[PDB]
Amino acid sequence: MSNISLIVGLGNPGSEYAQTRHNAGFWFVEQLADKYGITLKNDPKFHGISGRGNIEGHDVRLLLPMTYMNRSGQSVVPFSKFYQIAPEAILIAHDELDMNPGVIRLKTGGGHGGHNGLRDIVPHIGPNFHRLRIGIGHPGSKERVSGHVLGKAPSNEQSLMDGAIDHALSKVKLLVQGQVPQAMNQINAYKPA
Amino acid sequence: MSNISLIVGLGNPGSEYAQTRHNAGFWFVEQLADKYGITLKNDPKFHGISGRGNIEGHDVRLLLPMTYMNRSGQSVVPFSKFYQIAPEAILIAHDELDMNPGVIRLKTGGGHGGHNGLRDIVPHIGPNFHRLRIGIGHPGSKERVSGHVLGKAPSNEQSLMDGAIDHALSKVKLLVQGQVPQAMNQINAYKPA
Repeated sequence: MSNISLIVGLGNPGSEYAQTRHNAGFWFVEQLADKYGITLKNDPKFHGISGRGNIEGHDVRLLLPMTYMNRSGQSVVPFSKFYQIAPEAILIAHDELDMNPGVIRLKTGGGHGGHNGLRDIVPHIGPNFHRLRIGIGHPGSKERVSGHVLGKAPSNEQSLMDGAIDHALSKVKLLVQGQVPQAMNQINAYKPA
Repeated sequence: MSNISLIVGLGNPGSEYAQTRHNAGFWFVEQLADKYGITLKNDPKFHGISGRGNIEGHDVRLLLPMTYMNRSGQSVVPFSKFYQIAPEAILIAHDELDMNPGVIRLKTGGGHGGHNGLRDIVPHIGPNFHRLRIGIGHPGSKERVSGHVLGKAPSNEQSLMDGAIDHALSKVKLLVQGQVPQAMNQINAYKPA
């Protein structure tokens, strides 16, 4: 329904990418899975790692595509189709160049904004899914973007991102209960302490 | 048999990776293809970009896996099987952490040496293929490796690597004509300084 029933985290597989900024969505979903004791298991049928369990009284599926970032729709699309999950019930967590570390926002609809993981998803399921935009900062020119997203943040910036993620994790109850406008207000108001 | 009939370049797809050190193998094979006027075309059956043509009077095939580095065997293995190309007729060009920029060597056999592209190939075709090891330098600790290989080299290091690659290109005639020990001697004698 209005309830969020699928939470997707975008990122690249493997230890070589695990601490990079482009994996912010993985960070969120890994942390959410363990907060609720939901096991993420290899799911080769859908080219990902997935799990399912109770979050705050609702049965929620969790998915990390293992396709690499730019091919994320190869996992998200057939997975959501197989389970008959509408876009309106999907939340996709991702790194956002257009927001600073420590800034986090929930958005509904719109485009990819040059994010090449979203670019692989929007064509197939349309734009009307929810996004948890986890700020990672913009390095100030197009040529610097690759090394920024495929780079590890320094610890001060990582703490800002982690705090923002911690805050959003605390609002997942609102999302899985279908209180999206309230979740948006409460997530989007976050500022680092 | 001895004559090299397949030359593979390892790397990651997409403009965000094209200038990164881990793509040194793509550099070599792209440059080789254009030197001989061999078109590299999309080859989705083998999850790669491939071409075929005349190099110094021999029919040689060129392959760039589009699987991402750590899944290179998903391209190399079925390709070599379909064309019935034995390992001893394969040259795989790749970045080498354990050699400095400007150093370049031809090696036959051995293991992956912790290179995660070769790690995906050796289990399936065995170790008895030839390797063009293109030095990229080592950043000095395991945790710094990812940012190094997924980073663009500064111009002084890029010059050194480019000169080494140019030298190897000049020796391809020996390889495709089945003079591998002579190619080895002449490639491995290259001095960047």
